Amino acid sequence: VNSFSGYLKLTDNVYIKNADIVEEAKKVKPTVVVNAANVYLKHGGGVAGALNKATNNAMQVESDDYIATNGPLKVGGSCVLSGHNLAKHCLHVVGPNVNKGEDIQLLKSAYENFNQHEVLLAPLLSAGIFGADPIHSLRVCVDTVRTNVYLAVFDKNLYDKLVSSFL
Ligand SMILES: Nc1cc(NC(=O)NC2CC2)ccc1C(=O)N[C@@H]1c2cccc(O)c2C[C@@H]1C(=O)O
Repeated sequence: VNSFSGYLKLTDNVYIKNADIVEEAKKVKPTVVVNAANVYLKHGGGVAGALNKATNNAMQVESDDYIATNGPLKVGGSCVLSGHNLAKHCLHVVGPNVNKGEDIQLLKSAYENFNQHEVLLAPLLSAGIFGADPIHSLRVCVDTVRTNVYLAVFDKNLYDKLVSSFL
């Protein structure tokens, strides 16, 4: 038993809810919140800019030190950093950005990072300003992640379409 509330159960291990992932993180304080990161950990917009804003830019300060030491991530890759005031840890995961021409097959590799954590609060990878089809992203999530994932979908219209179209 965990503290996530109001989710619809899609499979044995995947749950979904129309929710603002920022508000959901502040309320649950999960062990892991997933960020929709880019390879430079430049948290400008979408899910990343919102999570970073909620940390009063501390996420960006930590991220800049990470990149100065380690260099950029790979598309499909991840790193674990602090969750600041939102979670114990933030798993920064880089899904492919269709608006940069990146290979959508990298979406499965991106979701594989979630399997290193028993429970996660997450957005749909590559959705939103990353340009992929969120229905496809949800399908890859369900077919790739084996650990317990609580997906937060900001847009109510999309959530209903995601729910109403799910096989
Ligand atoms: N830019 C944001 C900002 C926040 N939250 C705040 O700003 N919270 C502050 C405290 C009030 C949450 C989500 C977002 C955000 O980009 N969503 C995206 C989106 C939108 C429409 C269609 C989509 O496919 C997607 C994929 C993303 C998602 O929903 O995962």
